[PDB]
Amino acid sequence: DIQMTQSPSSLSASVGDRVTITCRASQSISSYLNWYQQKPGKAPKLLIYAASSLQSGVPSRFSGSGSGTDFTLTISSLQPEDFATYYCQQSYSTLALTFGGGTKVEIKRTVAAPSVFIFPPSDEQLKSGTASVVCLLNNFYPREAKVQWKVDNALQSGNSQESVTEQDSKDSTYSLSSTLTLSKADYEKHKVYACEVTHQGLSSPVTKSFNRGE
Amino acid sequence: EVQLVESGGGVVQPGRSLRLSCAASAFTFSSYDMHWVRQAPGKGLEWVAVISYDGSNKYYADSVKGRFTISRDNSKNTLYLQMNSLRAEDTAVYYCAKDGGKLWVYYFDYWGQGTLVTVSSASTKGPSVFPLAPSSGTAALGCLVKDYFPEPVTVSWNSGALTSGVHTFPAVLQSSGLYSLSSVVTVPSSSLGTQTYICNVNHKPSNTKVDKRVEPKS
Amino acid sequence: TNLCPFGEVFNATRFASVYAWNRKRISNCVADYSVLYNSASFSTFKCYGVSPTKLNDLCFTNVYADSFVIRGDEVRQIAPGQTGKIADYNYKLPDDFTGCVIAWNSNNLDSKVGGNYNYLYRLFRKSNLKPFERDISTEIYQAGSTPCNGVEGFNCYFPLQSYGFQPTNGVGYQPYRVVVLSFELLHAPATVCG
Ligand SMILES: *[C@@H]1O[C@H](CO)[C@@H](O)[C@H](O)[C@H]1NC(C)=O
Repeated sequence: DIQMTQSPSSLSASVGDRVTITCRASQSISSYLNWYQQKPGKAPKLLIYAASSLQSGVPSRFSGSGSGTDFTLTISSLQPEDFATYYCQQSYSTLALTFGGGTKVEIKRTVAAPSVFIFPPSDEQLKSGTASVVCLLNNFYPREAKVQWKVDNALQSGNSQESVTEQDSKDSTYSLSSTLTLSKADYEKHKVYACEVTHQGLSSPVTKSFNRGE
Repeated sequence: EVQLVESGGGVVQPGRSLRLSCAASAFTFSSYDMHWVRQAPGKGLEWVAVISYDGSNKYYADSVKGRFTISRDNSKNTLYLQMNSLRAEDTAVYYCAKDGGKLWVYYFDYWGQGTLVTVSSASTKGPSVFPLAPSSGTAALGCLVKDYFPEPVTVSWNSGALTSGVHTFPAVLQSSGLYSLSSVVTVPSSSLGTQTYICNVNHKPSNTKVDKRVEPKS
Repeated sequence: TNLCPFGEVFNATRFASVYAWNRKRISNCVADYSVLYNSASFSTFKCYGVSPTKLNDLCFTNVYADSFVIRGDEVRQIAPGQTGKIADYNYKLPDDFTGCVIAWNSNNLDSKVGGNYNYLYRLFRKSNLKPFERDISTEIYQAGSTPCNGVEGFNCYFPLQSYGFQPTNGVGYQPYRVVVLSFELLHAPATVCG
């Protein structure tokens, strides 16, 4: 099939900057590349079709270009209402419509160091039988932050699942909540529960740990 | 002024069937090819199905071929999508979209707001709310709303009084088929014994209201 | 009355080999595409450059209906930008191809208990085919330094190989009938309309 590689995966720009997003196709499409926009939670909205055709009701600051495989979407002067995720979608494979990965345009801000807090399972939960260890990364930027679970200095993968909030309306920072879920028997079998955190704003990895029942 | 309204979405067991319906308004619905497009939670858009303006041609992608069906009622100005033999991969938000017909190919002119479709096999369950106590430069605490179904659950702090510094994370569908959600709030490390923090959780689908006290570990 | 003769292309009693792909020309006839819509007996149906719904209301100067037969593992090679034996040596479509590819399993018709070998395909060729090229020469392929003077032997092989089509063959090796419609629009009157 046809794969649409959209780059960069995520870029940081301020208002008024000349923003450019590249979309490349696995094979050749004549000019049947379309550009869409989607705000968080809202539905997608059409911006460009036929690779440089502006849709009715769209600001003129958006412009498409490119033919063949390499296509470009340009915002001459960025505006506050333009911070969203932009997708590129090919159509040449008519009955095999494929979309790109998208390029979320974030409010470029300074690098924010996450605040890391580790919460042990509650005694009321331990009565039920399950145990949850909650690792909270607060107010950081960008969202690219690695959360690693260590139990007795043993790396853990597949036991937990993360959840991230959209970019904040006040300081444009993200938050993440990793929930390490396990049974009671697997909880007493180990003593040390840590949460290693790696972020672009950290000069070195930070670990928040606690010993069970101390 | 073109409006598309999706409906019929819900939660359904694997292998069951569901019926989505799109209502078009303020344009000649019977003179345009119509499209369905779904987006999985956290993933991107994926094309699903297309039906002709006259409802004589029906095309689908390989991932759902022989499994979904797309029809339309021009008299009622509606677009139907019957989803038979639903799998876990089908969990997504589904939108109906107008074509436009300005080119030799397909492009999507206007989008509806979409309807959610989740594929799991659990009955309605009341959430279990647990505290997340802080310890000893500010501090942070919270509540854990675990083992509930279906979405959503409304979470507030101090009955809506505590607004700044509160973060309610999106729910995650754990392997059990239920939902787990985390809410937290960061407060100064000083006001930890005087100020009382209670999280108010409400699950209307299960009709469950719970107020949980959150106090530091002792 | 003057409906385009798509019936004798799809419902043809017998088909041709991929290297000797048959071509029919459609001109001066109303194009009723309702036979592709109603017939749900089609396995693969992929159009490039154009859409099928917005095709019954669009004219063309000429249409070409190419017909041949391959195995299922090669049907994916019937498309722009594809490589392989079929794509490179028997039937190639241009990168800017504008048309539709249809393919359906013909294991019930193009198979014999002793193996149906009447359908062939080119195995060797000194260069890749150009778009819409038909090569039917039976010249002995020279694979080694010793030239072949029309004789076979050491590094001198017959360029055509016959398919092995049996009822018990795997789906990837079962026979598939392929119809390729290509539309052209020039600065001339259009005789084919929907
Ligand atoms: C080809 O034959 C089938 C039945 O085998 C028939 O339904 C179809 O209409 C025929 N094609 C045409 C163009 O008439």
